[PDB]
Amino acid sequence: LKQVEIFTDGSCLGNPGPGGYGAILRYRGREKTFSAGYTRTTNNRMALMAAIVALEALKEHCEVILSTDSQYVRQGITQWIHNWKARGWKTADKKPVKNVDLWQRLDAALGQHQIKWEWVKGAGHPENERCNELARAAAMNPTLEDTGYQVE
Repeated sequence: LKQVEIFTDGSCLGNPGPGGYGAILRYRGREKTFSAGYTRTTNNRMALMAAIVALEALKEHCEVILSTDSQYVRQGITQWIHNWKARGWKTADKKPVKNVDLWQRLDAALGQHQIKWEWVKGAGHPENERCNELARAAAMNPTLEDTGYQVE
């Protein structure tokens, strides 16, 4: 029943390089912000983190409208994540899946709520733009290591 709105964005100075994520959780006008910067990561991983952090902050089952502009997240959600799960998370050749640590973590957070995904594109909402600013700000002041990132 509880309805919330989530906005997310990932940002990276390189590929790989210093990056950050920015997310906003809005409930009844009220707002909650999330951001963190990593010394060496990818925009894809940051895009996943933004959604993961905002979703895991929820303390009850909620109806969520999650807005993101990541094409990487879109494909996983609407296409890959399904096949992966039903195959112990394997690729075309029974191999491990890239960023499984985040995809599994995100997959879990999704099963916790009824998510309605809005795949935008700066639908450039002011919120997504603000998340980008939070992400970029974090990328410019990294404080953590992205241990889950497999170089290259």
